[PDB]
Amino acid sequence: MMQYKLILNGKTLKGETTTEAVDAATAEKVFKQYANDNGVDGEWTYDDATKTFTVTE
Repeated sequence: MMQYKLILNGKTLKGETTTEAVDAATAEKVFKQYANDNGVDGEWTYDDATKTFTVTE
């Protein structure tokens, strides 16, 4: 049950993407760097209940 829709928080920036990783920790470095690559800094948010990762600025 790896997530399939990575939802980025953006006011005028919207999209989704999907990739594979070796494990959750390995995916963390990529996902956080991808938020940084968008000019988004903030705490990482996750809901196991829905299997989604959101960046709370």
